[PDB]
Amino acid sequence: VAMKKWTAPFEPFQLIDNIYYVGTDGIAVYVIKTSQGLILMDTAMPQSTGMIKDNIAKLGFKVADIKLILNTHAHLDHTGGFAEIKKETGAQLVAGERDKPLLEGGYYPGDEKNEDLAFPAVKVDRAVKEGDRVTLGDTTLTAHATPGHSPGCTSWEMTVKDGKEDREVLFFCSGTVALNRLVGQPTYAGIVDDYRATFAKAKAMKIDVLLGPHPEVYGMQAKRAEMKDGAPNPFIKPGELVTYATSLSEDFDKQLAKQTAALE
Ligand SMILES: [Zn+2]
Ligand SMILES: [Zn+2]
Ligand SMILES: [Zn+2]
Repeated sequence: VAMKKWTAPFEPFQLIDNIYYVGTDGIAVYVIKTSQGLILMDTAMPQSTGMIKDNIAKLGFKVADIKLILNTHAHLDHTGGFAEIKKETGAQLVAGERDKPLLEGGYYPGDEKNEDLAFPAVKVDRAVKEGDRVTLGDTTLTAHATPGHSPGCTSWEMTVKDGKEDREVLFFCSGTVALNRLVGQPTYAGIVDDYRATFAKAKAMKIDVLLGPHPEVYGMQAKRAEMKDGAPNPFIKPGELVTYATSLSEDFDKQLAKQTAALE
């Protein structure tokens, strides 16, 4: 999948207000335009960095203007371009504190010898905790600790305009089980409790626009196809995070049961 949908092209676009989609057909990456430079939200696979840089350019944004790189979570499909872009731009990397060891080592937790899941190691300039505010110029994002998919998985909240009114955006960090081990030798200590706390947290947030590190988190392609001038922004769907977190919780139960049965 990493060399299929995850590397397939998608045309960059203005998603809402100062948030621009610059990812691929299978990995979501965002530029947030501020009055004092750009924030880059995530990157893609290590081999896709040039592609992401080209997408930023298609919008007329300058890679050189990136001041901050923020991470949702520290897996190679989101961190693959951090070392390269950080060195090129002098940007600072901001990430959840418990993902710092993963970022700085370039490894998958609980599977550290797996070179196919490695990525170029990168230093974290600011390690964030719940409620920390990251500001560049006119723009502030708030960190929310939503661990499970990774130990330092961070969901980022910010306010945008839709016409004259405020709308709340969440870059949800991911809540899938994916490659993680939940029992036996869990991927990290306390993983199960983290996931279940995160589903509850997500369902309690008041979020107008759900975003995520893969477009399938929020059905990006269907919304993009419906978008046009003089029609409501299809990315505004305030009920979506509750619905999505409910689906994630149901799949989590299925995987926990499957992995528990496999222990025998
Ligand atoms: Zn991941
Ligand atoms: Zn991912
Ligand atoms: Zn929070």
